[PDB]
Amino acid sequence: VDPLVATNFGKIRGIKKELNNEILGPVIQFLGVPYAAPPTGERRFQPPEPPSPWSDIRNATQFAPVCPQNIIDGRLPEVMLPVWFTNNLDVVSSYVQDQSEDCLYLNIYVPTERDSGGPKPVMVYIHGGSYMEGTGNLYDGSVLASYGNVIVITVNYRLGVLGFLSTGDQAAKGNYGLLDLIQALRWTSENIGFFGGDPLRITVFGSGAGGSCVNLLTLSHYSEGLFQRAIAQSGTALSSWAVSFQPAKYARMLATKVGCNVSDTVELVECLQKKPYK
Amino acid sequence: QETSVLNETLRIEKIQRLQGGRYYCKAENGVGVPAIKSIRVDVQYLDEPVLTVHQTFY
Ligand SMILES: *[C@@H]1O[C@H](CO)[C@@H](O)[C@H](O)[C@H]1NC(C)=O
Repeated sequence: VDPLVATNFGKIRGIKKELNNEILGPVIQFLGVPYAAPPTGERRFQPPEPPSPWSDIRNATQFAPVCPQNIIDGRLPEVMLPVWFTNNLDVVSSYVQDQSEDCLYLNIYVPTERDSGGPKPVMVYIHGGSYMEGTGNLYDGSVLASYGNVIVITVNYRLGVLGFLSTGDQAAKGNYGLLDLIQALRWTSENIGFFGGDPLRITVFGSGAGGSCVNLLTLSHYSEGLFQRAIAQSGTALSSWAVSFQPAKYARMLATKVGCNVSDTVELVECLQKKPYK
Repeated sequence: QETSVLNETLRIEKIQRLQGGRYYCKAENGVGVPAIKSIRVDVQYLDEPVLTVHQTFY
């Protein structure tokens, strides 16, 4: 009916969803749930910070804005993205038309029901085409959750420049997008129990660059105890496009393009932090 | 080409690519084994070159 759950950060209201299938039971959706603080201002090109609490009932009945991106045939790479994505950009475009730098939100799909009893497993989907675009909002976990009797989570992390820019030194260490994912997993571990999830059985899965993300997370000590299993579909950490080996090179090209190319890498990053994300 | 000429001299005027190949002169008289000698005629040439071009992440 009216799905309300109290988390460590406040009360959240969900929304019931019926599936177009008579055997599948309905599900509860929590859309636009903040799992970290907005990466704006001095928090741009910086690790994620925990989200701020709220005292009232926060609504989670609609997707939050997606992270900044330009997929309107803005010279995207077709060889890396899934064919279903590139062959249907008009529909895909509708999912990312509403953008904001404040985009660190996740979505939760909870089944309304089987056999063995106890806390249900949590499956966290990590999307990714080329690290520059996309959103977890494109993947409805309703059926997977309802059919398998598991909790499904989709995550939105900082993309492209905002999520991975690195100067090759301490000015900008990069991997902000990965840190958001780690932070999202942290939030899940700490709050999914309130939704009936098992933090001891968290599985991360993703396809394409999303699959690359999954493997990279398994090589980081930051993932210890966070999750227990991983599923990597058509994506690894060993492919040519999984990692950026010349971040500094591209960081300066961007800076030159926006008038921020100074000798000092620290001043360069501060200059970028003053620029509009667009 | 099917080219059997009874002549101690082989003559091909205005030779062509195809007229090239290996020729053998056979000589017999009844006494013993016929005499054979081989030679490779290697007609040479250089036609006009053809130049084509093709266009072609991101
Ligand atoms: C042999 O051929 C040459 C030219 O090919 C000709 O002048 C000559 O008369 C011929 N003689 C005989 C015996 O075949």
